[PDB]
Amino acid sequence: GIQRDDNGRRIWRRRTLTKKDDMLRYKLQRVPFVEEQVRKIKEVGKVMTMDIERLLLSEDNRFEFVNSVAAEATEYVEKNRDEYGGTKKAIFHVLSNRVNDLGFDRPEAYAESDPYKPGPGYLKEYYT
Amino acid sequence: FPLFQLESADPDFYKIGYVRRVRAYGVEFKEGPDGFGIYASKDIEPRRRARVIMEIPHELMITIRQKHPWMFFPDIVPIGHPIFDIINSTDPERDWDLRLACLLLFSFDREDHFWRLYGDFLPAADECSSLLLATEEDLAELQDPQLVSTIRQQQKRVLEFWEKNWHSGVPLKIKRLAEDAERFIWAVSIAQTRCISMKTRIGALVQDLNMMIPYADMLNHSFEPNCFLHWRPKDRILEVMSNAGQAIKKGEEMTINYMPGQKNNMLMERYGFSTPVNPWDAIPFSGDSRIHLNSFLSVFNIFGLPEEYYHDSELSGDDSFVDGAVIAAARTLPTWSDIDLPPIPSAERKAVKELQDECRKMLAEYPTTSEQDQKLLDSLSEARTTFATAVKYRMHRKMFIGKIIKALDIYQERLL
Amino acid sequence: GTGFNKGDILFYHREFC
Amino acid sequence: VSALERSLRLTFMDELMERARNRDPSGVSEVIYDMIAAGLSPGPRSFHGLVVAHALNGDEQGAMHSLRKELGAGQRPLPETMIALVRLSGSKGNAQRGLELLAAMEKLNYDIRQAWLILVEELVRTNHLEEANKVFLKGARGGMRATDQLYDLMIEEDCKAGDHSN
Ligand SMILES: Nc1ncnc2c1ncn2[C@@H]1O[C@H](CSCC[C@H](N)C(=O)O)[C@@H](O)[C@H]1O
Repeated sequence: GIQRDDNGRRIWRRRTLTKKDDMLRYKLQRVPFVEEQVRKIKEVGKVMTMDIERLLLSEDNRFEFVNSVAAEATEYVEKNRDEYGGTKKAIFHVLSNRVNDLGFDRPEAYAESDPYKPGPGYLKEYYT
Repeated sequence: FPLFQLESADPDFYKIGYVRRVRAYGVEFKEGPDGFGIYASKDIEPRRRARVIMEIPHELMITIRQKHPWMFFPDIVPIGHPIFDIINSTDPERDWDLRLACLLLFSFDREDHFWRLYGDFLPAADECSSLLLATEEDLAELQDPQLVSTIRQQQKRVLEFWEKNWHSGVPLKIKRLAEDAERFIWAVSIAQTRCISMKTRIGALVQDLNMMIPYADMLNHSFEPNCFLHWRPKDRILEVMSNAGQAIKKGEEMTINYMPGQKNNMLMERYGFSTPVNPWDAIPFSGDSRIHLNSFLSVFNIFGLPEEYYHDSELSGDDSFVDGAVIAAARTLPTWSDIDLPPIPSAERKAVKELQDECRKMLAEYPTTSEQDQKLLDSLSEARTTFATAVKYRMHRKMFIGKIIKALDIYQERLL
Repeated sequence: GTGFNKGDILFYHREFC
Repeated sequence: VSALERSLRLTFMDELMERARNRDPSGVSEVIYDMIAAGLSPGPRSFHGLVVAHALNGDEQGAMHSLRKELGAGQRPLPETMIALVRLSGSKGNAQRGLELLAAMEKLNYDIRQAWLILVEELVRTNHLEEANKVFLKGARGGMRATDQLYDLMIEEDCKAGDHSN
């Protein structure tokens, strides 16, 4: 398989699919009208539900997972008490860190606010 | 301001995996003259835990039970197929590769099987480095009669199996699996060079399996790897995990340990390659001249128990000299130890001189040298892969002996 | 459930210089 | 480093190691003072020889004094010196001195697992099961892993002593 073309460069055969896979053309297509859906999913916090399901795919026992998460959150609160309880929750921080430890980027503790609040004092009125 | 200021693999290779729930994170497939490899497309930052690199679903593998009886997961062989009769007649202990070769041929003949597509990225007969494809000329350059005898016996066994099970009267569905012997030989070579054995739990069943795993056999071997394989049973996924807390930079190759504690001869026999920094290589000394193990370890900063020798890499600072070769030397040099008894330097000088004499005798026993072997490799233009593999094997052995000599020299120098 | 299975040398000894 | 200095160091080190292997710390100190007179600076090897000479004939105070001399000389002690000191402390049953030596070894960027194993094994050997258990548990809670033989030894000895808690 070794062959040099007289100039020091080694010529080698590139590997190619050389076959038809009908699953390629039919599957690599994107829906164009899910901007509001994705934004609403991020706003309500379903990405954290997906993260929680993902973390349990590597756990033999879910009760052990819950106990370990609670212990880690307790350590977080004991070390830095003042940083939690408001916009940052310890359990959410633990979940985000465990997701981030896998190499998947997430906002810290899933802490988000509304950029459209019309100044201080105004509270969003939920539409039931 | 922005205005003032190895080749990438075939995209279809990852695309066919990607459309079937194969996910590679932070790594890209690159192809070079040596072969396929996996490299970090960016800087893999070190986290608290192991990071997920690859995810290969179970349904894309070709796995067989490692112990009798033979059950395949997922079950691709239909009931009553003669390929099961061919598989079931093999020797349970040593004929594991034959069963995987039969499964590979059967899958290659299956129209809806994934490996009919992934099989186009396996190395061909002229690209595979396995010694089952080596001729008598290539084996003559191993400079090791034992390895040559082992390779000849393996080739004989493979050819005997093919002749026994692929005679004239076999049905057409079997004859088309391997029309001629070299096809089955290539199948066995691929099985030997790419098989992964593991203990996997599927549902409630825990068992050992011999597995042909796509996108994970592309990882290259290392005795100091940055990645390891972890089976996830809940969703039946094989994970490639980078070591926890080990930073990996852009372009750094992702490697796993194919088999720990195996010398270069076993690596050549199984995967058809060898490495110069094998920390388990052995050189047969007479044992009459011995040095102090503790001083040798302390000079080169080799810590841990005899089965976990490891270079600290901190006190050395920039000493590239200390590597797996020094560890192998410490594991193979004749040594003595008396708890806290210090060594007298004068005896160490004589011992290292005698050991260097033995090493130079061994180097002289070889017809050629290592530098001339490297020059032959550089000037090589019309040789098979196994030819260069044998040349590199003997060159690596010579390099290991030379490294032992230099290590003894610097050890006797630094003893004061 | 979650309750199952019970849930100084080298100092004061530096080189004088 | 000329050949003359190398030969002088070879002769002095050979004599020092010969005296150290003969359990003669005073002779080792004589050779060290000869090195000082001759201009040869005592490296960590010479102080290691002195420490070994003191430790071989069960002399913990002199060994610690030799370590203090090595530290005051500005030299970095070898791992062998530290493991010899921890083994001496374990043989004498001085668990706290062994822990201090382990802390010093950790501070000097050294692997303390082997020395921890040596210390606990020596404490077991000299019938100091309480201190052996204490040091073993300190190391185990610290993340260190012991050998299978040491695990079995600790379990069996503790259960023979009637100590189910440890
Ligand atoms: N560290 C290494 N150095 C040289 N060859 C290696 C190697 N690790 C693995 N290999 C080779 O790679 C094969 C394993 S499959 C790995 C990918 C392969 N090179 C390809 O392009 O398809 C083995 O047959 C072995 O010969």
